[PDB]
Amino acid sequence: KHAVQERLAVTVCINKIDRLILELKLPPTDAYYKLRHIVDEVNGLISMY
Amino acid sequence: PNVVFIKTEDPDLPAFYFDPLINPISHRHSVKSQEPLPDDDEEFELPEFVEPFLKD
Amino acid sequence: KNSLAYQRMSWEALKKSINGLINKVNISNISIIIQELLQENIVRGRGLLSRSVLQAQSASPIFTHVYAALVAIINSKFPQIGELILKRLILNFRKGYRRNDKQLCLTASKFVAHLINQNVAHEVLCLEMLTLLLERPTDDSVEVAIGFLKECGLKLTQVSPRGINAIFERLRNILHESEIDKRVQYMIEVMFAVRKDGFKDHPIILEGLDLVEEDDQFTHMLPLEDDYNPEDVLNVFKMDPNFMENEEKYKAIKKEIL
Repeated sequence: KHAVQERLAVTVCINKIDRLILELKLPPTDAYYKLRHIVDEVNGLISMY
Repeated sequence: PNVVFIKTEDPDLPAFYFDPLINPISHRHSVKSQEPLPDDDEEFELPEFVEPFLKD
Repeated sequence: KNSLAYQRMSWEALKKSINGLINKVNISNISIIIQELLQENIVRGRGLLSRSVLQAQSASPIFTHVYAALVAIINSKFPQIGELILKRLILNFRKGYRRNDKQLCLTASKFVAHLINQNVAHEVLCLEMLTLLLERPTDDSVEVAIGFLKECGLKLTQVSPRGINAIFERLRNILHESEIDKRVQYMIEVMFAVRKDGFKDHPIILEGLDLVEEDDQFTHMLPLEDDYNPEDVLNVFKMDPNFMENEEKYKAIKKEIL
């Protein structure tokens, strides 16, 4: 929200990806599901602002 | 950051194995999205030397 | 003559009374109504018994479980009876779906979900029903699978959680990479709601809909696209030269069966 209201460039780095593999134990398809989800949520929210 | 490492019951079911313990993802949204999607039928093709980097 | 008029009076008064007991059967009258449906020879009119059961489970979204308890009572004992009813409800479900009848499909699918939770219906046909429901999910078939799963998400997940995880993957991808609207979006949300709720709003069978013991039951597997039949013309009666022989036989079966 703050970055939109001040019109900057918009970069996103999803980090800490072992937390899906060793910590979460998520098979790859549903792993992709969660990744797509984070992406679609943040994108819809930027669409909000 | 709370760690969530889920104990298994048996050795049997695979290492990666979605267990009921995790909450079912079911991510919902609007009409989800579309992309700058580079349709095929223009062309693209994989010189069959590479592989998904390890499948063996 | 006399025997003819007797078979006709049998068919008439018998079928009328059996349909009365069909619409009368309660939960505080489950074993009572089933033993009255036995005090009358329900197998002599096995076709119209399947027909009364089907009529109840179709026209009553709220007495499908009661018609089902009757079906389980009579099906652990005479499996062919609930079997004709099962082939019938499969005919009615494929009727509603393949003719685009939402209400018919929903009636028959509620009947089949009651059967699957009572353990008179096998899990491969439930899987095929979920799969042919979710193949090209639009509002209607998405709600059809989800409505089936509203009651039968428990039994499939408890006998084969494989089907539950498969349903979750298929529903999530068909509704999360495809062009569906708030209907199927919130429908997937409801599906996940039951899932995460642990089937606590709708367990297998409320008190009195499953009392038959572990292996004393009958889950016969007649699937969806298998060319089954209704065999429902037995809803119209038929003349009987072996009326006395088969009468002593079936009255002896009901006496030996209680």
